Amino acid sequence: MKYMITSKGDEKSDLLRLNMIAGFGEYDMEYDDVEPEIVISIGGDGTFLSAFHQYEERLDEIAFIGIHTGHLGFYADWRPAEADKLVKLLAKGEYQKVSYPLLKTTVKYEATYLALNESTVKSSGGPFVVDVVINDIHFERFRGDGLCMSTPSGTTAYNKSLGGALMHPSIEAMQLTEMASINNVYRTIGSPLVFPKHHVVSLQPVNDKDFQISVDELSILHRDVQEIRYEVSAKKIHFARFRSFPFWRRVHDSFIED
Amino acid sequence: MKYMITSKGDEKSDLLRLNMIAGFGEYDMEYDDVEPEIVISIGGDGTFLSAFHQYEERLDEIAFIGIHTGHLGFYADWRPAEADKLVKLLAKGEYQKVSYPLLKTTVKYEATYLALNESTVKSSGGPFVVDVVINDIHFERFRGDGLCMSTPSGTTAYNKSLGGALMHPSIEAMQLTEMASINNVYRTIGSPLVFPKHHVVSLQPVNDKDFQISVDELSILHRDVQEIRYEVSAKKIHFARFRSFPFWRRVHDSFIED
Amino acid sequence: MKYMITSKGDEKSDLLRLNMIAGFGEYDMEYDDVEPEIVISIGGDGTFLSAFHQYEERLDEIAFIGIHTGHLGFYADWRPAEADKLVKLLAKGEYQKVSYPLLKTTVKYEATYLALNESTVKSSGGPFVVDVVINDIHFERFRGDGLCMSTPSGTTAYNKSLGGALMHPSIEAMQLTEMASINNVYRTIGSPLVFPKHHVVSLQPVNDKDFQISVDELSILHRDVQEIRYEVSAKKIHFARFRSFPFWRRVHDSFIED
Amino acid sequence: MKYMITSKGDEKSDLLRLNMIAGFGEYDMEYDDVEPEIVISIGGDGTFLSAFHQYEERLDEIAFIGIHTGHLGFYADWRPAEADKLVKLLAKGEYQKVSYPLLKTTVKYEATYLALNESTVKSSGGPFVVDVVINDIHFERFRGDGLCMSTPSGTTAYNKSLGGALMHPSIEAMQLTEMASINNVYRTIGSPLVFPKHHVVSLQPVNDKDFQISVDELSILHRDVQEIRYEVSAKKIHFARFRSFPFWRRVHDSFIED
Ligand SMILES: NC[C@H]1O[C@@H](n2c(Br)nc3c(N)ncnc32)[C@H](O)[C@@H]1O
Ligand SMILES: NC[C@H]1O[C@@H](n2c(Br)nc3c(N)ncnc32)[C@H](O)[C@@H]1O
Ligand SMILES: NC[C@H]1O[C@@H](n2c(Br)nc3c(N)ncnc32)[C@H](O)[C@@H]1O
Ligand SMILES: NC[C@H]1O[C@@H](n2c(Br)nc3c(N)ncnc32)[C@H](O)[C@@H]1O
Ligand SMILES: NC[C@H]1O[C@@H](n2c(Br)nc3c(N)ncnc32)[C@H](O)[C@@H]1O
Ligand SMILES: NC[C@H]1O[C@@H](n2c(Br)nc3c(N)ncnc32)[C@H](O)[C@@H]1O
Ligand SMILES: NC[C@H]1O[C@@H](n2c(Br)nc3c(N)ncnc32)[C@H](O)[C@@H]1O
Ligand SMILES: NC[C@H]1O[C@@H](n2c(Br)nc3c(N)ncnc32)[C@H](O)[C@@H]1O
Repeated sequence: MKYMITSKGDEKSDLLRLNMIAGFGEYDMEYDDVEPEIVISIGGDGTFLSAFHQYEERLDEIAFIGIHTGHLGFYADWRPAEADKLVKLLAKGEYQKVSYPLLKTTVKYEATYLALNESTVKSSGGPFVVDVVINDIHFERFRGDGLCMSTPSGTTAYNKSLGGALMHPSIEAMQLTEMASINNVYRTIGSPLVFPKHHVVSLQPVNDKDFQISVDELSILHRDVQEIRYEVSAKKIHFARFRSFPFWRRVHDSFIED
Repeated sequence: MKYMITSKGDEKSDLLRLNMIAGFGEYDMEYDDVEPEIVISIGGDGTFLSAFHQYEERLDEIAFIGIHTGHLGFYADWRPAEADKLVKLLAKGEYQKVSYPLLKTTVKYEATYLALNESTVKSSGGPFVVDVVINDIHFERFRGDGLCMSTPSGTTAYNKSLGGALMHPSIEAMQLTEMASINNVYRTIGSPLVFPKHHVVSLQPVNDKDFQISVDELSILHRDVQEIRYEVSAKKIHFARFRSFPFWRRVHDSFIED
Repeated sequence: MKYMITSKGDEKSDLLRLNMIAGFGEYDMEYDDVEPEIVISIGGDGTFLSAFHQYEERLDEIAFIGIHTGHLGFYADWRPAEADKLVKLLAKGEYQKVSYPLLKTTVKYEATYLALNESTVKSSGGPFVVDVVINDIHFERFRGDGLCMSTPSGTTAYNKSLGGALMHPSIEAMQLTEMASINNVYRTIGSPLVFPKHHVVSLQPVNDKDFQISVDELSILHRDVQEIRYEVSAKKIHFARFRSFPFWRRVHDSFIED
Repeated sequence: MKYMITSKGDEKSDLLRLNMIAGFGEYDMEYDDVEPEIVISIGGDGTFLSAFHQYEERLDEIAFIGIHTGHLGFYADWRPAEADKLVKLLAKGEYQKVSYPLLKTTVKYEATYLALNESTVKSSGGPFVVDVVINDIHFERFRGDGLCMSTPSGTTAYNKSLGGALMHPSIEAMQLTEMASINNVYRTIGSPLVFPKHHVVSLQPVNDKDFQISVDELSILHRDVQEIRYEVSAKKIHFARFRSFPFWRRVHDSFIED
């Protein structure tokens, strides 16, 4: 199986990388960063994010592995010490796969993006106001700092800081949270909302048509936007699992105590 | 088809009830409150709740209808004005059915209950402290006023007042929220948590073994409790649908504007 | 100066107590638990609370000292290791005093109480509903689990768990927070409210006239209540200060890191 | 007494303005927008804000009046219908004055600003990280979207949307709230904080030294910032009062029902 490895860039990560590669040379494993079947990232959740988006157009042909050379991550959940064993197990190709849901974002003026964590919307400076439309029915007029639509695995990220709920990744859904909404004229739901597959959430400008849109780490000022559409993606990300590391165990280690 | 009708008890509801019954006598429809196939409640969401628990041991053999003689409800979503048309449409038995997930609560000292909205736990006076265990792994030690586990349709109820998220009822899940947790010694997740089918959440006493437990409207002081177990029920509640009244439309009418 | 000492009841605290007493016998200091001028409590914030209420009718004639034989407290902010030095410094009577504001609670059917932390209101089971009246003007009708009125120093307690703000004790004020308020029929402010001296907040029953009222640690089911009145007390609690332990330093050590 | 009048710019406000001026010509009242003693703004709270900052260097020599030609404001609390009576009462100079506290913001690289509502800090894009220092003691390291320091009267504004408490303007204080703080590495207080006069809160860069700073409506990207200092201003804003419109009455009308 073809494979490739990305590194955070620091000494510890490049060294760990050149080692796994070496240990990989001891097996039938060709290195290939154009058409890999295995993508290993070494660093943190951020390093994993970039690895995802580098190959987001081949998701169905790749199994991702994430190693953390620092504190435990939610995607980088394997310690460096377990590196040599990752190499061997990946060699047999016996491993099982696990898939997490993704979020499709559409922008019309038409652009499409895939989010592993979330996509957010804010104003280009000045007041942020958008009509919120769910499955073609007007739901509310939002006034505040912005909004956030998150994947299940992305709930432990930005979503969490916004009062969103943590959702188990086996649930195919997306969750919308509010940023500093004004409530008085305007009236928002306040609560976070969790949508199932096929539900389409759409945002529409009331005055300003320029928004700062983000998809995971990349953030662009889109001009003359007419509509932003959110829906659970048909596509999924595929991880290779070699042992049991329960999502809630990962939540606990991360937020309660490790 | 056998049927029965419950009423909030006020004049408007008893009159509406005796009318539907009359209009039902114009069809092949036997009234039966022991083995009904159709259960109509007239009043509010509360009147619907009681109707549910009166027949909770026959859920798979009943289709529920809820009429609101006051403000729109989430289960009582049909206006009195549409009564006569309900009667006719129910007569043909052509109607489609829609199912919402329920919550199974287990209490060991062993008692089992079904919740349409939620189940909560509080102390019998004095400090409330419980160990929270998810799928057999200890997740956190909770200290505060109590906890709340909610069904999808129950998210617009108590859950909502506790910062929980609103979840679409087509998602088979349960959501746990915190009540006034202390954070300093103790450390809780803070965020609400959304669990999929088959996940088992368990609460265990640390000192006091007496808790005030609630399942929907009924609330009992259970003594010498050893464990409380929450999991998505295998059983579902079945509604008869005669037209499109989207859950989010029901959320909007209820909280934003009607 | 006459003095007395209370102890949490455990070995460590009784031993520390009998020591300070001994060291006190080395000075002109008569032990007196009826008319003391110095009240030392040994244990935690709870032990301090009880010491306060034991002598709440002599506040202006007493200076309180709080020692923590466990984790740092907000009132028990002196370590056992500093005991012997407390004894000496208290002997000279040179020490300066520091006063924190208190909360006056009034109950009419007429009873008055003093709170060092807060006073809360909940229903005697069944739904809790009260009209909230500020300075004689109706402000809102509250529906939920209950309400909480807190002193400045009490803000780091229950108040904090309810989303209240932490207020510096030199500010003469009281803060009201909500418990799980329903928002839809009913409409509450949501935000916590901070009132200055002389503002009178009053709660009035809408149906049920029985409430579970708490003042700090003591909690009584009051029957046939007609009104509950909150206002900043004219009376203050007096601490003896021997060195600088800034409130915010105490907040930091307690919640961020010690 | 010299006076001047500002208008939102719409027809209704300019007409109301030219009228009051006319009615003012019927008295001994010279119009002067350079050295006025009375400043009347006509529009909304925003129109009042601009009027404040236009003359912020003469606060002690001016009494402000705010008229709302739309929905009730917190500073624009007089209806157009009461215009002619404002004119007469202001003519006698008998009116009483009322003062609200302000917030002093200091920026070092040194710039000083006055806020009627609040001052906020955010990153110039990229992650926002600042050390929070209270009265020279390090309190916490903040990681998130930003922070907000609010005056008492400003609590009903941005502060409110951030979970801050509403504070009565007679209390000389400032309140700090968090924007989407991450909690896991980093650890923040979470709670809002209310500081008394003389307390100095300081923010300091950890990496990036560029921040988007706002003072009320104006928002500037400051570069190479070394410190931002917040403290209750010595200066106060002075309103002319002609009758009783209680702050809490203004809170109620605005958020509960008018
Ligand atoms: N593991 C904690 C660190 O990883 C970043 N992070 C990313 Br990128 N995605 C997530 C994520 N999905 N959950 C938690 N943290 C995440 C998060 O911003 C923090 O810096
Ligand atoms: N920049 C990489 C990641 O940072 C996460 N994030 C952002 Br952006 N802002 C916040 C934030 N304020 N709190 C927690 N996580 C955040 C967000 O999940 C994104 O994928
Ligand atoms: N329709 C609003 C009214 O119905 C009660 N209620 C019940 Br009972 N269940 C729900 C529910 N699931 N969602 C919203 N409100 C509910 C809720 O407590 C309120 O009194
Ligand atoms: N008593 C009937 C219903 O009341 C709902 N409920 C309760 Br109990 N307390 C609250 C509450 N505090 N806020 C909102 N809903 C609530 C809860 O959903 C329950 O099913
Ligand atoms: N010091 C933390 C411990 O002391 C209790 N406590 C009391 Br009693 N009063 C306060 C208080 N005012 N602030 C913080 N904790 C308090 C609080 O409930 C916790 O058990
Ligand atoms: N029982 C002694 C003290 O406990 C505090 N308290 C209570 Br009661 N409930 C909570 C709570 N749920 N969270 C934090 N503090 C609390 C409250 O401040 C009281 O003075
Ligand atoms: N009266 C409500 C309107 O006035 C704006 N506003 C301003 Br500007 N300052 C305040 C303020 N201090 N309180 C409430 N709203 C305010 C607030 O942003 C909203 O647009
Ligand atoms: N722009 C004029 C006023 O708007 C207020 N404000 C801002 Br900026 N953002 C928000 C916001 N997100 N919610 C409520 N008020 C806000 C803030 O109080 C400021 O003085």
